[PDB]
Amino acid sequence: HGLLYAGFNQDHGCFACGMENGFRVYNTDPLKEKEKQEFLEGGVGHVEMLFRCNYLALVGGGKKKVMIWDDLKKKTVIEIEFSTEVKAVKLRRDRIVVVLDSMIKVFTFTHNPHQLHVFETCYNPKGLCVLCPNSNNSLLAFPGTHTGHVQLVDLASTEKPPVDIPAHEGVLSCIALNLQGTRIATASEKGTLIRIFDTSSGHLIQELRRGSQAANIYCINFNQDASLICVSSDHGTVHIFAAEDPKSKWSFSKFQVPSGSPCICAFGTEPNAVIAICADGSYYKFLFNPKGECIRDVYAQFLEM
Amino acid sequence: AHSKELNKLPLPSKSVDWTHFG
Repeated sequence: HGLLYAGFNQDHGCFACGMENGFRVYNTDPLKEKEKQEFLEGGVGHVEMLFRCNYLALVGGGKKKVMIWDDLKKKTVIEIEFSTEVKAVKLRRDRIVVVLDSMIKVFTFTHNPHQLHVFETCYNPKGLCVLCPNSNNSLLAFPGTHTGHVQLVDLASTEKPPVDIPAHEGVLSCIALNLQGTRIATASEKGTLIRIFDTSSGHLIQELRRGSQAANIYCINFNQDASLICVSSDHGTVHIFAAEDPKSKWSFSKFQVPSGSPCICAFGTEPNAVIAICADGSYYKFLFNPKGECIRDVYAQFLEM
Repeated sequence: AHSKELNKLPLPSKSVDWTHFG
């Protein structure tokens, strides 16, 4: 397969793949291969995009070196190395955020980056972190040291005290930020309850339940208007909830990818579309009706295009 | 002074193509 990583960009319109020979960048909806820059030897385990520009953040095989790659110039322009392993990298026009197993470091997007802030987190081997790219919102959210709590920080007005949200009681397994940067979704390791909070307040906007059996949550994502939300769990299972109606606690739709491989989920071009990128190189598009039933159903192998 | 500003600006502000992938 060669697939080591897959992740959506900030508008979920594109998704990039880290491969053992290099990286690939795809268009989410419709599916199309935009770029495949092989010959990058090392094995890319994390790719971060800054919308549809030319800069990509790549984490090598050793996971100790963050490399910014200018696809226009076809070369590495910035290289930040770390003594510990890099778990994730988040990008924005003026800041480069690097996720470590114990802390979050914010650098500048200059030729020689300048570490601006250091935030402490709990043990974060998943690399949980979200960063609003919107120009009017430089919000950064990461697991706090309090097991189950989320800490929010405005990267612009850093002097303001952070926001400690007592989200869950166990170890956090997934976090998600809406496109507008105003609402955040949380999930514990039990994976039975999903909670959405306000990033500017810190109150439970809505709590949703996916099932009774404990499952490990993989990916969570809002839509544009933050009215719907899709949650992926084990065996490629995706639940689609409604977020702006307290009269709904369950998911109005639920599907499974044909291969049953775990996947990441995000909404597509059509307002009733949900895209699922599975670990086995599978692409799955799901169209639902207002009641939740399936209408169309597209499946393909994106790594073979 | 212009070159001084450039080397002290974010790389997306200097060399970028926000439609490189679309």
